[PDB]
Amino acid sequence: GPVLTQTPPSASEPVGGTVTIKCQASQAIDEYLGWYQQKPGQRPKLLMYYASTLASGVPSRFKGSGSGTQFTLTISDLECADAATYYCQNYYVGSSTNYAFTFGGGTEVVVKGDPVAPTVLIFPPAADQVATGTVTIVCVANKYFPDVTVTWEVDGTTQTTGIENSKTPQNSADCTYNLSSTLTLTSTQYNSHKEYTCKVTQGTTSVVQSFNRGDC
Amino acid sequence: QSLEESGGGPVKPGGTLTLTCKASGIDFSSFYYMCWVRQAPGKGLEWIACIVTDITGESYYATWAKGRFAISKTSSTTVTLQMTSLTAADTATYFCARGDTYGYGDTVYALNLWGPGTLVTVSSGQPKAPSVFPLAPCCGDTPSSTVTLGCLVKGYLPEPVTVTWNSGTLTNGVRTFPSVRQSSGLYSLSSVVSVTSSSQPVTCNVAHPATNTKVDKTVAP
Amino acid sequence: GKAMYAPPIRG
Repeated sequence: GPVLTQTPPSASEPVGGTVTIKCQASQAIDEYLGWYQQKPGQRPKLLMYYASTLASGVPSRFKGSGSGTQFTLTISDLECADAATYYCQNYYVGSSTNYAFTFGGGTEVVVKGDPVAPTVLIFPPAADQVATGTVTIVCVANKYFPDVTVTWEVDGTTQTTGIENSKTPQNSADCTYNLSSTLTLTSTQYNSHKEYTCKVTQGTTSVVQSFNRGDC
Repeated sequence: QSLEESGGGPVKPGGTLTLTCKASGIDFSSFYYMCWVRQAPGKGLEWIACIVTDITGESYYATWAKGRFAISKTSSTTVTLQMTSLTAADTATYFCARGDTYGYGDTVYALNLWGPGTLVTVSSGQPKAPSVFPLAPCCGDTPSSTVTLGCLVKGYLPEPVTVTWNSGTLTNGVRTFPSVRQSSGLYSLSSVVSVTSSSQPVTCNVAHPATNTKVDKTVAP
Repeated sequence: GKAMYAPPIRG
């Protein structure tokens, strides 16, 4: 070591709540320990160093603690802006051969905001797709929380292949997601069917958008 | 003070890249650690190497890295990471970062400064430029006050693609999704934008640096 | 003109 391990791998708490992330060093490191925030698609951000010193700019509801082999990052009064992955790190140079810079494995914090049902859009394939031999159908679910399930139906028949799902990170203001779901078929497959359907289910709510090939 | 990485992109297995970190708006009265940290897609931060900015140029390596990576100060504002004998396992976003040295014990002894990162893909797969298809509601629909238009970026290799609307001019109501990967290995992503019906046609600008292409697709209801 | 090392680990 020192090898850093983090628990839990994931935490989920409501806005205004508290999250405690644990960092274990496989051997004593005094307080030579930093914490970082990283949101999907962005660079890491220093929150805390020397275990408990707040980096400039960072809100006081972030509290660092610990020593030797155990450390915690405790986030009070959770905001949607706190949705991210958090990493602890060694930061120590004692000599030319005595040093540590490795990170822990990370903890994802999901922040549970107010429930918002999705609206759903479906986009039939642009005219110049079919000639390529394959067609991709885009379905989009807007501004929702909590998570949804997507289902593609072709003439009533549920699809299980050719589907890729992509979700945007929680909105920093209201915790909501956006979802992009695509359905890819060969052109011959696409022209043999009429009704194309995307169903987005959120708990006991479903929102369905369809289109008929021939009308588009 | 800020940091910017360059020199990333596609490279074949067994090959070499040299990444460069350029520092802007810095001073030289204190000494710093300049480090490289990488992150494979969907994975954690992984420390590679650091070097001190004093005359000694003392450097520190992760054990997995010391044999194939070399870190250097090439000027007062530039540090390089030379990466060799590369494999798929080295595919990652490579970050440049800086932190204070110990000093009196009163410094910021952690990585407080980070670059945006540069993406290295180690693959035998030839770079491939994406096709861009417009996204617009079914023309059989009754139009309404506002409309969401879009661009489907299909079949590129490797990552990344970036997307702006009207050359950066239009950002309100834009949502650009993370890429997905088709079973063939190619990537795709979507960008949609919400606009009013009487609004001019919108243009998505799709950049794929690995093939030196930019595609402008103009979309309308 | 050198950077300072941090002290040894207390423990």
